[PDB]
Amino acid sequence: MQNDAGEFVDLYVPRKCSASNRIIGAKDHASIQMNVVDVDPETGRQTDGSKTYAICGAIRRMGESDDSILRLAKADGIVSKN
Amino acid sequence: DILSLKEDDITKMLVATTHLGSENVNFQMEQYVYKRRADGVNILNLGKTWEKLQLAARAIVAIDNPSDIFVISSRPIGQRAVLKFAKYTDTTPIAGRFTPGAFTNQIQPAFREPRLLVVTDPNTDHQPIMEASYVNIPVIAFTNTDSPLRYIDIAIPCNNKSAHSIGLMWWLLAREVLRLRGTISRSVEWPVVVDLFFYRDPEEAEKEEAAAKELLPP
Amino acid sequence: MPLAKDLLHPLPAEEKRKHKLKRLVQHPNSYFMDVKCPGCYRITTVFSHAQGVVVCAGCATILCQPTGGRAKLTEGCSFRRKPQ
Amino acid sequence: MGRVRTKTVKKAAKVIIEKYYTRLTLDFHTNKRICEEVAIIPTKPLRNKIAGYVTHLMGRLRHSQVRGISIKLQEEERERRDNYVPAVSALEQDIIEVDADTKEMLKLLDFHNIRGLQLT
Amino acid sequence: VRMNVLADALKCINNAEKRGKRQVLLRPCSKVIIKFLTVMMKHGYIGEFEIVDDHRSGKIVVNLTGRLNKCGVISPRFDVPINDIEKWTNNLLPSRQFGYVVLTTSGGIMDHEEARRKHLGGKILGFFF
Amino acid sequence: TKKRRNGGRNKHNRGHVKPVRCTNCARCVPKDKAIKKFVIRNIVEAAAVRDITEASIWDSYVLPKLYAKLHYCVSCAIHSKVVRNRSREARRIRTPPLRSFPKDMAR
Amino acid sequence: EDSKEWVPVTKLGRLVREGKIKSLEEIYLYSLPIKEFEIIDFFLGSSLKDEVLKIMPVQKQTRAGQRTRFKAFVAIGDNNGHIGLGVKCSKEVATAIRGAIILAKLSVVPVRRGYWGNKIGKPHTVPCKVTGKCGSVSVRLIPAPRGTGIVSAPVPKKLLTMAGIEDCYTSARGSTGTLGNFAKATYAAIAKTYAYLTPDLWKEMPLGSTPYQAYSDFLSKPTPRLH
RNA sequence: GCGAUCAGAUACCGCCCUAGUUCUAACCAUAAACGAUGCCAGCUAGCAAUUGGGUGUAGCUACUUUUAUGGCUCUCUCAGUCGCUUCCGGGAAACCAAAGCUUUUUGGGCUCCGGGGGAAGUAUGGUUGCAAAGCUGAAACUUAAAGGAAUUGACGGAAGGGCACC
Repeated sequence: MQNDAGEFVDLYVPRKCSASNRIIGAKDHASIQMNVVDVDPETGRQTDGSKTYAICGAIRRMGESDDSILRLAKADGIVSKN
Repeated sequence: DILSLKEDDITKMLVATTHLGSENVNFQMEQYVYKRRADGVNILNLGKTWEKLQLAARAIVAIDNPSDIFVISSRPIGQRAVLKFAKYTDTTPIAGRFTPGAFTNQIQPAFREPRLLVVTDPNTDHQPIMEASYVNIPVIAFTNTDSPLRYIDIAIPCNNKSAHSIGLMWWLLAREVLRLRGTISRSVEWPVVVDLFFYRDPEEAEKEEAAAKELLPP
Repeated sequence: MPLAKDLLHPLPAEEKRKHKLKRLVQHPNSYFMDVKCPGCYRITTVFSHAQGVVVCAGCATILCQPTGGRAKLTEGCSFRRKPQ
Repeated sequence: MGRVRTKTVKKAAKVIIEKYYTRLTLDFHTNKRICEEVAIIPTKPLRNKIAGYVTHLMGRLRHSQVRGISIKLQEEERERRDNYVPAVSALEQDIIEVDADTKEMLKLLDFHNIRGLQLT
Repeated sequence: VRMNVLADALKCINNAEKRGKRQVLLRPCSKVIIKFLTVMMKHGYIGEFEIVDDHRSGKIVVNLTGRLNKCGVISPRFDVPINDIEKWTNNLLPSRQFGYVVLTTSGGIMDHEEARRKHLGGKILGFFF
Repeated sequence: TKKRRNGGRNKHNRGHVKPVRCTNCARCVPKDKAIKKFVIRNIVEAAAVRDITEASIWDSYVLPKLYAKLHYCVSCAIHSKVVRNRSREARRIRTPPLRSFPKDMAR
Repeated sequence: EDSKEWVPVTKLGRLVREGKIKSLEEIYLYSLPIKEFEIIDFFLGSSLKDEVLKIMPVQKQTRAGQRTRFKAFVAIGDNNGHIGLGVKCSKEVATAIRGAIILAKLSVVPVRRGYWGNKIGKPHTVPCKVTGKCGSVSVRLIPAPRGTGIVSAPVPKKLLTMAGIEDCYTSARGSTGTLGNFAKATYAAIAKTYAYLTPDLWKEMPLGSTPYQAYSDFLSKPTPRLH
């Protein structure tokens, strides 16, 4: 949100939905982020590095939010034949 | 790689009658149902149930304080299971009558700040889900095909008609969480046998002396 | 999902369930058959939603009597569910 | 004859039980003497009533855990109490019982043969 | 029946994006609609559109990014004599920077930005922001 | 304001239905708008059943019953307390509720 | 102007005093539900100016009947990018105003400033035409060229100066005597400026790890720290 | 016209009963002619009813040696009228799956009607009518409110519980 001599003013750039490309609007407290943890290839042995997805209240209240995770996760490809 | 389905585990699911689904499908859960049986029962994709248990179980962790993950059941069939979730993984308990506002009251002594909820039945547990969405709290739930998936990120379709399904699925999350940053390590099964998470029952109750002295007779 | 497409490649099972006009390209469930009445070598291609009270080549035998969805092909008649 | 004891009596009785449960018996006379020492109750008929409602609450606590007054030894007892049922058996042969449609699913999903009968 | 077909499709698009739904079935898709829809593509407002050959009048499936607040259609197509271009852009467009007003101009169905470069005014089809 | 979504009673797609004359006022009300209650009673009423059965020859008998389906105007019904002034919430609520069973039908 | 050694019910509250957050902007990004007035008091709330718009009385019958009750209508704002507004019901004038300030701080909403198209001298205004409705009154924001300084009605002028929106035209609808609804409609208008998907916002990012998760270990533990 | 009731009853109430109800050949054109909601098209939500048709019924029953046929359920789908609960929008709310998409002073097409309350559906003229009336339909002048909503109280010869030898 740049001004005259290319410094970035206003105050913030919102977290956009990984499924709807929609703005998390700051008092939309009906909003989930899910952090699914990555696994150290072979089996279990969980090591950090979340694959993290943001989903708006609008998806959640249409009762579809579970399903958005399924497509996102398969896109990252831990889940197969969803 | 062995994180795939596990044949040994799928037999337990089969015995625990997880595949049963509420007759009336509801549009938002049509993806979770493979086939309909004759005599109005839905077959729930057992293969999807596993992968959804695993995603949910992964979701619990990288919330670094595992204690500030609040495990929830009004249903009596999950009460014993929700309590025992707390025993293995730190996960602090909300059993039965959730006192509303447990999330939205600073003044209440039931002032909980979860970074995750795991919930048994969203139809009877509507209140902590409504309350969750006032406080940006992630909600994972156990789901009938007749689930209001409203305010649920990730659904695990159990059968929730009760019996062994609520128990076995609840254990499976806790099991998976203990393989994954719990230090059980190298995902070879369980010395702790799955019937711990079940409601003890019968309401009115047989008073049977624990310490397995097989009741002969007077 | 409420972002839940893929109607360009519309999934097999669902399309089947709907209706004859509710397809992306609305295509007839109105097929073709060939009717053999065994006293006659003659095949005449008659429809299951018939549109004719169909007399075979010379013989006014019958063949089919219409009911307002699918015409009932009557009694001892054998048919190939194919454009010959 | 009539009555259940007012909030000042009952509230006092709930608060003391939470903290003091260990050192509160089914016996009234000791419950009377603990209440005056631990708590500044100005008058004797009120003190006896508070202490007496504690006696009542304690009597029901003994007769299987009483709601709302968890000392949290009670929760710790549940951990101990946890009884396992053994043998937890899939019964006869496997037990096999297939609902036919789930057998079609089983073979597809699993190379694991696992005995099925299309079963009465 | 459907006197202006244009508006019926673009309303469908609005209603769809109000669910959040990435796809719509449009009926009975005109040339004016095809040209309306190609104009959308250029500014990235919608994803890919596909016109199926029914031997009837053509239906369209829309793929939607969701970048679009709302899309409105002007009927009656008010004669713009070049200096009402300025008035029409101010009223219904949210900003002077952004949002295209859509015309039927002599040389094609074009945005007011494109129309100004060519200096060809027109009759007004639409508004997209 | 339309308090009632049904207007009076359930007229959707008919609007005008032949009226039946109310057994209490003899009025006129269309058949959708009657409060109707099914009067099921024995002819021999309560105490007398002991007395008649002994007096009457027959091995047991098993009493004939009276049926009279009475039709009420709204005005009639509420005076005789058939329908008691419900709910802005509870007018909407259908349900019933008896508890016991054996339906009232006195005077 | 506290004094208050604030003690943190919320984990969010902990972050504030430990200086691990330092910009309510982070709270807005991750959409964290500010239950504590306390949080707001530290970050901002030092140079938040509180204005009491309306003191207008209301009446209610304690049974047989007559009693009276107080309304206070409050707006709070930086001049830089913040407005929160709260209306409360109480027994007294003092309690009404204090409580209305308190409610007002919790609600604090970020304000989107854009440009004519000339990105010179820091975004003075609001970027687009953003409209919000509360009970039939809809105050409608139109972006107006510099030195128009703020064109509205006397109470919305205050509300928009609390934000620090330099220049706007506004049109407001309805029963123009019903003041409270006019204030509430503007609150919705200013709040919705983020709700427009403008073409600047179109490309997501990698977004954010949440301070809730990241600093988590510190926010569940131990002190009640001095100094 | 009668009997009670009631100051009055002229009424409710009780009796006798006229025109009228009915039918036929004509009028009239109006009603809460109401679902207070114009019509035609598309689109935007679950469930179970509900009317009708159709696709499958290796479902039950009816029968001929079983069938073939028929009805209902079960499954699936249109088009109908609605309901329930939620809006995923609107609204001032009550409510409304339409009273939604009514924009951010806009959205398919088209009609009709309202633009303070009364005077007044009257006057006036024209029209239609046998007539009664009906349509079209002012103003003078009057007046700061008027209407709808929900809220809480108060009040009932509206409804259910309790509580006390005032």
